[PDB]
Amino acid sequence: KCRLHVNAVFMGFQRAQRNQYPNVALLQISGVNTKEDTPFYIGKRVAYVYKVNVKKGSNKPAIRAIFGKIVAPHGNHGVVKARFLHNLPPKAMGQNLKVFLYPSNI
Amino acid sequence: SHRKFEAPRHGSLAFHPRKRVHKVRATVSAFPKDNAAEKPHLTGFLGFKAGMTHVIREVKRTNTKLPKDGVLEPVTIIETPPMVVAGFVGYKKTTTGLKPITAVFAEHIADEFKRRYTKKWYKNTKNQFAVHTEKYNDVKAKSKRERQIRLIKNRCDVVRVIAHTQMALVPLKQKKAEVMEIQINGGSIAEKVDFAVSLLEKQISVNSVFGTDECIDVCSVTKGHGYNGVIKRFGVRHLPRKTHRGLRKVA
Amino acid sequence: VFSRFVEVGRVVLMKTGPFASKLAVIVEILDHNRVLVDGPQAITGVPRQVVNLNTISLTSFVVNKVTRGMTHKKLCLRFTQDAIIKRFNKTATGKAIEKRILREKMTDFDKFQVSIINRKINAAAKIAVS
Amino acid sequence: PRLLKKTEHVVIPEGVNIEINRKNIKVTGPRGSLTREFQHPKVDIYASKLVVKKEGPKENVVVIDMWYGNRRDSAVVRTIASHIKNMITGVTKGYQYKMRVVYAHFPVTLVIADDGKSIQVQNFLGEKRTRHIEMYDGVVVKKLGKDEICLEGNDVEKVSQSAANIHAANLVRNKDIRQFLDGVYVSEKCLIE
Amino acid sequence: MKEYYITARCTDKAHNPNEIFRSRVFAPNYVVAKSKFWMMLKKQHKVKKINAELLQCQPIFEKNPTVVKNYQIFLRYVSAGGIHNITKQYRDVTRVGAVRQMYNDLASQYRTRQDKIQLISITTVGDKAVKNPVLHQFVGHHVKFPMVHCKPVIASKRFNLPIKAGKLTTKLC
Amino acid sequence: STNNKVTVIDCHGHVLGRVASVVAKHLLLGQKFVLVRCEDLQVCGTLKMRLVQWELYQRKRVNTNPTRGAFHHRSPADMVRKAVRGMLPKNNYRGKLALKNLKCFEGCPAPYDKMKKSSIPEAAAIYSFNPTRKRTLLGELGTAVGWKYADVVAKNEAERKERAAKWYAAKQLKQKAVAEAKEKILADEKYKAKVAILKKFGYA
RNA sequence: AUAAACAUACUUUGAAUCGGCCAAGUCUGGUAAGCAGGACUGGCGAUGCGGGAUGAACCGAACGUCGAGAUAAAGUGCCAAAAAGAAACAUAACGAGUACCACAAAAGGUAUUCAUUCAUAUUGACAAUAGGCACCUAUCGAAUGAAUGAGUCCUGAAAAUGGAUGGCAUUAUAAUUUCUUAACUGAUACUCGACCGUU
RNA sequence: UGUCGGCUCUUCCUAUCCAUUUCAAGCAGAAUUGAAAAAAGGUAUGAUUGUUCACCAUUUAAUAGGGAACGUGAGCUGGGU
RNA sequence: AAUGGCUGAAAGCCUCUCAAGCCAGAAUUUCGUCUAGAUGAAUACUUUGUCUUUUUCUUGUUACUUUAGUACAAUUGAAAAUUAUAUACGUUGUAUUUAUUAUCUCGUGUAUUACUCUAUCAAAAGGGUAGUGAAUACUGAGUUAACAAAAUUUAAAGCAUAA
Repeated sequence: KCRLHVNAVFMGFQRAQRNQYPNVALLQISGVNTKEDTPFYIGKRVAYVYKVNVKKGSNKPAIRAIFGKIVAPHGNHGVVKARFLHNLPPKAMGQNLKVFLYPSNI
Repeated sequence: SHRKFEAPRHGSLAFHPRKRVHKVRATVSAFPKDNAAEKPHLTGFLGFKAGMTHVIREVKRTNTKLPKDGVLEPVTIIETPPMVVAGFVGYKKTTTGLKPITAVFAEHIADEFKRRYTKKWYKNTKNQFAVHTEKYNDVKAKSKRERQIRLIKNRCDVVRVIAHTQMALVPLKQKKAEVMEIQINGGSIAEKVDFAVSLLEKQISVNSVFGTDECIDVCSVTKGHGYNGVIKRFGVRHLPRKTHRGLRKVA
Repeated sequence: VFSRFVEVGRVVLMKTGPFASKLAVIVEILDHNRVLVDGPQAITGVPRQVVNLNTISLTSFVVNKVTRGMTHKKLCLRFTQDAIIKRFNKTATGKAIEKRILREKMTDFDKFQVSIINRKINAAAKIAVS
Repeated sequence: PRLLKKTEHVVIPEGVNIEINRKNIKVTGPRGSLTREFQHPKVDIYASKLVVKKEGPKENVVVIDMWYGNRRDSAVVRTIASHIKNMITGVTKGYQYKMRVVYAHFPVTLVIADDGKSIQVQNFLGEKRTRHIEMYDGVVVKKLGKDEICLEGNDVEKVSQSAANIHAANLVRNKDIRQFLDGVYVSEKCLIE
Repeated sequence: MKEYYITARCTDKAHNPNEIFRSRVFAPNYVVAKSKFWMMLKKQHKVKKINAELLQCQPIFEKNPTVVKNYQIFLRYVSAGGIHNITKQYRDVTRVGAVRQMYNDLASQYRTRQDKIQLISITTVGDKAVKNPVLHQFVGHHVKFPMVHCKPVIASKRFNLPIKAGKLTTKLC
Repeated sequence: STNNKVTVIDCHGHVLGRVASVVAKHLLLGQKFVLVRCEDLQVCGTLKMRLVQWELYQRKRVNTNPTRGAFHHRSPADMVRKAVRGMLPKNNYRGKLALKNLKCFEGCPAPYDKMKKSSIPEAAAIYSFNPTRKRTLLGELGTAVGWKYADVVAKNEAERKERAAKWYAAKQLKQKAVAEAKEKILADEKYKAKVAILKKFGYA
């Protein structure tokens, strides 16, 4: 119908050389090449929507989502920190995450 | 510490690993380098070894002190009955070596060649090349064959004839023929396919391939010996008589 | 032979910083990397400052009778006499500079008409050739 | 240190025509055409006009210019400029390399081929092996006189190598070269005209 | 790099309290400027901070940071062998700007870190007193050179994509 | 969404180790890469010293069993996969999955010769190199170390250049006519209202 | 002057322990030693955490269970979280690349960069050409010659399984030396808050 | 942690003995001497001694020097200790 | 490779190059030859023609059997080479994912297509010819939406026959 989101790549969690903090996930929004273009996205919704091959004998949804918020910039290359309701699965590394346009501030 | 005395190593590492082959026929791993300024010709044949005799040969070489009465040499006898060409295949030079393109086969195929495509012939329905033969003369198949001929002349660089022997002319109990791909070294690919098509179903004699006083290469499979020890396999030195647990081993 | 030279009086175009896409004039060459641009502050707003050659681009205009260390008064006279602003706007870069400013004021409705109109015009131009 | 600009040029006499296409100079003159490729990524070659005499007129000159660059690089401006001078000279007055033959006791026979694109050296120091020595495309060997030959050609790089190729095939081995002064040498290098 | 004007006096038995020691010190900040100033007094006049009072430590700014001048820095540095006096010429628009050039040139050509160089004096020379072979080529009025092999300039990091579509070209610029 | 597209990288005039760093980083970001012409890459060093480095590389081999030792692939398409594999996580599912999305081919095979090509400005030899430095093509080094198929690619590329050359001219005429036909309807009076809109925004 | 009331002064009973080891802007014996023995201090032993790839001692910092934030040593081409710009001597080489640390010397080079001193540089210095190897003449017209010092480079540089700037790789760097920008990344240490226990 | 030497066998180093390619000599030839590339190939038979070592008699293009837990004892021998 | 040379600057001369560019030169290196060898390719017959899983028969495999479920042809993706790139311009300043005006109905013909399909010549082609459909421009007009719903991407049981 229409595209109302910008794809972001789940690069990985906030980490160090030999540590990992899955509370915060790092995202690379498409088209953001510097930390000065991040102020717009600080606070926008982010959704990790995935597909699960459920059986017809069940009632669980076949398309489930985990939502979260962009909270702060991370580095000088337009990388952001996102905190979700549940920590992202490491199986979803490098997949696409929808960066919505709400909560709007215009 | 270094070895006291230096001696050459036993055996050759150019042949390791020493794995026994599976098929009796030995596929030649190369062919003489092609020259495009000559009449196309076959570059190989296939024969069955019969035995060895010895011939007294008069020496024609000069500046040699060999006796005038004639030297004594051993000679092997390789019976080579005529082989029947039953098709031809083109090859193309790609970035992963030669890649066969097609294989245009003859209308009539002997039962010897049919036996190669089965493992229990006496139980088979023996329907090899049945569709290829009964539908050979259709307009659809004839047009398809012309496409295969035309494809080779445009996108190929190597032509080989799928020639097979005739088991009926030898004392061997084997009935299924032996199939060999013989390259056609000669002119351009346009006249190679023309030569190849002219050879379909036509028997080729050995004299057509090899001439007189011709130096050739032979590829075959050596005589089997089964499990063997270190002494026979590599020629190592046998141990002194006093040795405990045995003599014929590498210490 | 190269056409554009880093000389005294050569008109250069700023490519980064606060004065990106603004004209400038070289009036000094300190070394192979640093030049003193004095694109008239009263005309284009570029202050008399030293800039690195990696930040500017050459153009096809040179202001006549410009000597090294020219004052802002005499340099302003030579800049307007050559009509540099008039000639620059007819160049490929000049039309590209005004395009960037022009397309930057579009709204959502503005981009709607252009996308619809041009897509119809472009399709029609394809029909006109057979 | 780094030179801001190094300028060298060569003068074009009225008989030769020079056309440059991306550092690829072709020079055609009365004797023939010579082509070369100066694949140096830091030189600009362009035909122009420049006064070269203190009180003389303007003439046609091929100009080679190297801008900011170290002394390791600026040394190639004179090298490339000299090569075009030899290219200009080669097609105007071809080069010749008079080569003489020296032997002690064994006479040497030079069997020059009919066309002149090959030679043959026989019985050098009483040897049975025959030295053939081919020639580059564009170089011709001729027999000037007795125990003397000359090489004719347009390219001084092809001629000199062919002249040196013949000498390098006739070196005395495992012997005192201060006494066995044998082989084909080079007397002098000059022009055909 | 900033330049400071520092004055002080010594009030004890050895020194009369009427001699004022002035200086012009190039330091990253004003704390370092006093530190440099005190060591000059301690190693030359036996004056220590415990027996001296500072008077004025004011910054010095360039009167005309728009005029190109040729400088001549006289300095002494310490090498592995011994101590040497060197004179270097620089082209810049500010006195503090040229000093940073000298520090960066000394630390690269001579591998001499900052805590070996002492700046004796810095003056301004004419257009013909320049003796540096490279710098002597840029003092004339008729100097021009085609800046070539330019990498295309990006307006800002905003448009700096990692992967670009189409061929990449340099510029005759 | 799912990025099913493939980013075709034309490795001509690039640096072997600078392409790999950009590609290997973006392979972990769920991107499918296909590097065409992985033998046109440039490595710093003349052919003399580049063979010395290869000579040292071929020395590393398991002494007790050469068939277990390091396998030295001479093909340039395999001299880039090894370089890329060195910058990916080793011995984990993340690194194995990010390498299955990479391909070099020596020439330009049937599907990848008509896709849009992309370049890496961080890896171009015209940006990261001194022009006086001598480099070495991977294909040129491949023959020196025993890559047999350096003549098939040179011939196959040539017939691809003379196939696209005639396609380019055919489309040049088609695009010239369309551009001249668009200018006709842009100047028509019936289309004045639409052109007035475009002229305001600078499109026309 | 500063600090100190869960301060200060203790009393009684008693456990374990007296094989030690390491660092050093330290010393003695020894050719030297990851050798032997000492003065002062700090550590390991008894000690995890972040960094140096890996390491008892090195650097930061010592630990109840957590949430969020600035930080430390140190890093910002990929493995690996995080940088962009500026100038130079390096690099045609298994040269350079994170201290303790896991090696290199004397010496030589018309290799290269900078600086100092001296002489010749004009109507004419050197090289070249021609004339009467040194010397003088004309053209050629702008730098030339000599010494010394400081950096970098090359030689000096040979060992045994195949291999180690950590690896891939880089080469007007993705190396080195120094900078600029209210740049960034990051510990169980610091700040705020919540809960558990001791005083 | 089976403590010398010898036998059998493989591999590695070059600070090369020979063969291959080179430069220098107080290198006429022959025979040599000094040095560079190069470790892919070869480098022996016996009297005495447990000997490593040594010293002899030959043959050879040469009869080079070393490492691998002073390679190698669920491989041998047990001559020495 | 060592080495000997060619042209040739730096350094007007000289010089094999601690410069660009070449030649000759080893029991050397790589092709060529030999042995083992992975992913593979061609042809012959048995099939199948949107797709899968769980069972299940066989020494084993394939086709095969039953009950389902799912989609149904029609705008995606290519100049090459060089970079001191002949001249002119510098065409500035966001690569893929990610560029269609909600759906349906009535409308006239023309034109276009790296569009689909049919036939033919060819062809290891974003091929030629003819025909048909689809979308678009000329270019309209008309209905409907409110609350609900707008997910396939994979399931479960068998062995009659043939190779």
